[PDB]
Amino acid sequence: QSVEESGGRLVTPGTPLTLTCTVSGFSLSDYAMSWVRQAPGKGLEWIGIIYASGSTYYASWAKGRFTISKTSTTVDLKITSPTTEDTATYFCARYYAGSDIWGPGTLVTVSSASTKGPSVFPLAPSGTAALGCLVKDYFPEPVTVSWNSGALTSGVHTFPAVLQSSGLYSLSSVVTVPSSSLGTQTYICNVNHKPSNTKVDKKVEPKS
Amino acid sequence: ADVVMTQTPSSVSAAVGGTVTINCQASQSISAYLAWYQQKPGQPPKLLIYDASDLASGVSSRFKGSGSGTQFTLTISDLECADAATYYCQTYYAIITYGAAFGGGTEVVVKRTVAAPSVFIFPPSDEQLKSGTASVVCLLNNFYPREAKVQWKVDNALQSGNSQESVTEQDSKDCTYSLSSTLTLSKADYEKHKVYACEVTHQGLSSPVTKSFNRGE
Repeated sequence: QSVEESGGRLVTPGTPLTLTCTVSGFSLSDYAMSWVRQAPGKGLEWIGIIYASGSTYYASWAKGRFTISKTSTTVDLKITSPTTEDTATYFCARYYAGSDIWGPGTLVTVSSASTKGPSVFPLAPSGTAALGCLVKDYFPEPVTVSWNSGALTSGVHTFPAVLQSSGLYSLSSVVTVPSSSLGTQTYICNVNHKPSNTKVDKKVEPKS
Repeated sequence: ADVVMTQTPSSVSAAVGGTVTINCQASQSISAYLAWYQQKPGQPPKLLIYDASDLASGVSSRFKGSGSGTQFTLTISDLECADAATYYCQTYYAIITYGAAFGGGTEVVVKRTVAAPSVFIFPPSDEQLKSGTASVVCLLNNFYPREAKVQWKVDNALQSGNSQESVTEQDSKDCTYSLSSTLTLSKADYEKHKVYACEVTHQGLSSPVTKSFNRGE
């Protein structure tokens, strides 16, 4: 039994947006489902629930601002007239005794700003050495970073994004490795910014 | 009106092996219809406890729920670095009448011995300089506690207003933090100065550590 949210994207204020929760391994004729959201850095907020028999109930602030509906195997959340209060990760969750099955979430960004893909720059290494990638000037969130296609995980730190005063995000990802490996191993950061279709592999090496 | 769950404190701490206590107060009686969740950074919430005191399958009995009516507690014993997370309660009493609000959350901070950061400085890449901007990065790796002081100097002049810090959450194995401080200058300004220096002060360092480079060397 699992669920997965989709449809989170950048939208301009006032543009209705529908998110979808796909369910698997249980029936919506047997279980109620809720939608929950979480603004960056903030808490969980219960939006509403749709019971097996179809009745919907909303938090007091959600009434008239969201519509929950369902098909035989999906649950939708329509955000009637998005504002920046609606920039958040949205989750669907199965109700049984509390909410037991949750999806990974889908991210909604409400803004008039345009999508922009990042530039990726090396943080070049100077018995433990550090190296990294600077992922600069992108919009909206999110970006993911891996190292050596996921083969390098020990010692990796990918920092939370910062919103710069320009309105664009930045982050770095770093890793510490043995200094003796700089001459012999290859270190590549794999950067993905799905909103702009950007996927970059950057080899990071000592500067000559 | 919707039930309100008042969750306190906003953060709670104990050493590895210790115990913390997290409280929720419901605005009216919700009987035993209360759940507790753990949320690690980047992940969805995970159900720990339902019906106030029943463990979700697979969850460690280190997590104990108690209470009824209007007062509930989550007690986490034998604390581990992997317990560093935010925890939430939620009502599910009579949702059709009262909603299913979450409490505001409580962070858990897992305490450990002092660990000094390793410090590294990175000059801007030549590629970035083509943009007309230079980013200089100072990395503080794997330190505890969180408090750390980063000083930037350019040709021995103290800088402020042109840097931003980012910090990771506590590592799930070693309880440490890592931190980046990024100084942003125009290329034009970067090329007017020679010495770029990051000086770090931290409880684990007997005196401050400075990492520096000379532009062009």
